[PDB]
Amino acid sequence: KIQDSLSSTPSALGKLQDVVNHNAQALNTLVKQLSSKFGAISSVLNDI
Amino acid sequence: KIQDSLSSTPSALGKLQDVVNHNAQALNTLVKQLSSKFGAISSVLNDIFSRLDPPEAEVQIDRLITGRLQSLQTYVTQQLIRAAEIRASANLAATKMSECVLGQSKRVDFCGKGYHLMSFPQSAPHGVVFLHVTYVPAQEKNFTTAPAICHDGKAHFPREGVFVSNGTHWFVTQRNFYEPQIITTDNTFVSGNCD
Amino acid sequence: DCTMYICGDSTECSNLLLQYGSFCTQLKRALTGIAVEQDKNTQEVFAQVKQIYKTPPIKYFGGFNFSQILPDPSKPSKRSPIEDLLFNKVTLLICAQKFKGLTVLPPLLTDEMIAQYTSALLAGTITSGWTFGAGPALQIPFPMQMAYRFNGIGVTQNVLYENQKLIANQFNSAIGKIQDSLSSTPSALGKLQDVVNHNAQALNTLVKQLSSKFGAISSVLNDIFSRLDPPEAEVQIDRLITGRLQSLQTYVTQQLIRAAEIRASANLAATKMSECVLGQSKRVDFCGKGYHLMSFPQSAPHGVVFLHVTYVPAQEKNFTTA
Amino acid sequence: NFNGLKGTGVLTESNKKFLPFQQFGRDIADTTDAVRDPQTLEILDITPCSFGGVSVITPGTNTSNQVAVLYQGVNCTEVPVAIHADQLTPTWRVYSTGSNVFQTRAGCLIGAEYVNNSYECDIPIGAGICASYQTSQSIIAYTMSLGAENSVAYSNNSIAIPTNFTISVTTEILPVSMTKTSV
Ligand SMILES: *[C@@H]1O[C@H](CO)[C@@H](O)[C@H](O)[C@H]1NC(C)=O
Ligand SMILES: *[C@@H]1O[C@H](CO)[C@@H](O)[C@H](O)[C@H]1NC(C)=O
Ligand SMILES: *[C@@H]1O[C@H](CO)[C@@H](O)[C@H](O)[C@H]1NC(C)=O
Ligand SMILES: *[C@@H]1O[C@H](CO)[C@@H](O)[C@H](O)[C@H]1NC(C)=O
Ligand SMILES: *[C@@H]1O[C@H](CO)[C@@H](O)[C@H](O)[C@H]1NC(C)=O
Ligand SMILES: *[C@@H]1O[C@H](CO)[C@@H](O)[C@H](O)[C@H]1NC(C)=O
Ligand SMILES: *[C@@H]1O[C@H](CO)[C@@H](O)[C@H](O)[C@H]1NC(C)=O
Repeated sequence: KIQDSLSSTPSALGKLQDVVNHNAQALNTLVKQLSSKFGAISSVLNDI
Repeated sequence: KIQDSLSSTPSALGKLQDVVNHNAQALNTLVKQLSSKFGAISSVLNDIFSRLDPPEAEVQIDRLITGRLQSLQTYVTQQLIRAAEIRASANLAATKMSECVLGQSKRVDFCGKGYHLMSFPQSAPHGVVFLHVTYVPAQEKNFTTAPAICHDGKAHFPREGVFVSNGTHWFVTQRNFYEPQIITTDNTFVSGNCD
Repeated sequence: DCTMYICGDSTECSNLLLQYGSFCTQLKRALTGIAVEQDKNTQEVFAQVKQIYKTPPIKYFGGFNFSQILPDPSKPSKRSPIEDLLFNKVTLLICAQKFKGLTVLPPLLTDEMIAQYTSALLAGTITSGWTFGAGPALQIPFPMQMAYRFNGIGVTQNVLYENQKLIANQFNSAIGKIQDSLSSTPSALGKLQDVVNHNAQALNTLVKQLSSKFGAISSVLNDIFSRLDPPEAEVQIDRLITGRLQSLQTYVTQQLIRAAEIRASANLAATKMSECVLGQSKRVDFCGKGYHLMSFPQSAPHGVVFLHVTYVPAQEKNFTTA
Repeated sequence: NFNGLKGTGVLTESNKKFLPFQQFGRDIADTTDAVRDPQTLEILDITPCSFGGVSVITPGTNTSNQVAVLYQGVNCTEVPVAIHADQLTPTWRVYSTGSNVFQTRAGCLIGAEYVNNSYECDIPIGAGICASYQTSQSIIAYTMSLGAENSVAYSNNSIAIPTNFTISVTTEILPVSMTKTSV
């Protein structure tokens, strides 16, 4: 009964899905924080 | 005796009291940086916009909004340290109530001082308090001991306990309570000669 | 210190630093909490008993040898030779370069009474057995106190007495290989030598940020006060103030994470001394590899060393079963 | 002010030797510790003194109002020399010549006498010395009492077996949760 217990519902293996997602949108927000001006003229360095 | 003990001194409930004072004094410190100057001209927001240049005012409010956010950023970091400390004890509390309460634990000095018998949980604000019913020995006497015995040219070792002599006649008793019995083959097992 | 580290011998920072609010009172409170947590850890790891027991005058222990672990009366310090080998390998004159407010507070328990606590635990675990941690101390001879450690393993006690002499020299020589194995490799105290290095690296590199420019024109305060006027010197020094307080906050945050690590290690060490010394733990691979009999604690600089007297079967033989 | 350098330390004599062109000394941690006098080419030495924490060893407010000021790490053959106006940022200039001092490893404490008994510790201080409140009421300092030296009558034939028992109820307290906060 174990294979039908884990294969049917997708909530059986959430304890690793949230682990591999905690280091997924952390990287995405780290990329997205370059777009912030931080009280400057522009978010890119070459044009200024 | 516990109801007199828990109210005689304030140190009995000091651990849960310290828990609620850290979360109270964190917010008491937190509001006090709202009135902090942070090197600006004022703490009230509308005083910056009253006379300054609006491009210069946005620079002035940038160094103030970062100072207010850094006080909040420090606060979230301080709660994350404290949330990991309580989780180290909550997993210990779940370990205690699944071993001391729902069974008898043979761990020495874990579910109470000395030998442990059972426990009782009680509900307290922001935590839990136990009543670890233990079992601790009392007054004792000392005797003369031999590690073995031999009667028919053959060594005999105890089935349980230890041989104890009171001075004239030997006895075998339990290891944690004085209960002497006469030496019998039901109380011993044989292994080799006695040389 | 708040003002001494950032703007030492600078009175004109005093109105400039105190206007930030109650920022470094939190820093001092956090470091005071770490300082009292170190003393709490040292109190709850070692002091499991309140009666300081004493070793007997004669040192015969049923044919065994414990000369290396008991304190030597010939030395002026009441320590053992194992602490003599352990103290020389741990290295650090390094406190004289800390004139910028970083004052290393001494521990409450000095280095001599910790050795007295370890001597008391040793005198308990040789002469009393496990009963001194669970009420009044009951003295027991050692050739019978070992005979109730096989009985919690799975072998009956008919193999200790009749093989007494053969188990004596097999143990004593097992002490001797500990004497040179600590000096055989430098990694033997690698669990401790890094830790004193962790405060060696962090305290040194805390100094070099105030030597850095941090985006300003000079790392010292007098010359920028001299050649440039105070009506536009706050816009030059706010960078230095913010960078120095941010570096101090980062150092204190790393100190909090390291102290949480030391706390998690210290609770484990207290559990180990609570059941691998004051009894006989049945958990496999907790008090050494294989079956566990007993253990001996030994003091160490900013740590502890356990000697687990384990048990390993050998020379298997084939048989046919039913 | 030697050749454009700023500092407020003492000027003593050191045994270190400079090169004829190497003028300014330094250390590992980037501190100024040695200069050369232009007029005379002898070797100098720079170190500052002194700083340290100040603690108030006090009992409860309703008990009394007397104090015991501690000085962390500072050798107190120096603080009675430093009794001067505009030199002591603490206000009590007359407290440096007060009661009988006792010297510890962490620095001597001023305002408390010493006793040589074996008492339990109430207010820990450090390095095996701590204070309490005792009776003629004054703050004292003493040595740690680690308990009575209980003996062991160990032999090669002696067992000790209890004949009675007392069931006790010991209470321990553990936190579980924390006040939830949203911002
Ligand atoms: C029992 O112990 C006491 C002290 O603990 C000692 O004086 C006495 O001689 C002991 N009794 C025997 C029979 O050894
Ligand atoms: C030992 O116990 C036995 C049985 O109670 C008794 O007959 C004997 O007199 C006792 N001897 C001593 C020395 O107490
Ligand atoms: C214990 O061993 C040391 C050397 O390892 C030896 O000098 C000493 O005599 C021994 N003691 C006993 C009681 O055998
Ligand atoms: C037991 O016998 C098998 C087959 O003869 C052999 O492979 C194995 O090594 C033997 N075990 C031992 C411990 O000698
Ligand atoms: C400075 O003048 C004094 C007095 O003549 C002299 O003794 C000293 O050597 C001079 N030092 C230098 C470096 O010229
Ligand atoms: C203070 O200096 C004297 C000078 O010899 C020394 O003997 C004493 O040990 C020093 N005390 C401290 C606490 O440094
Ligand atoms: C054990 O202690 C209790 C508590 O006072 C007492 O009433 C009882 O008589 C004692 N029993 C023995 C056998 O000493």
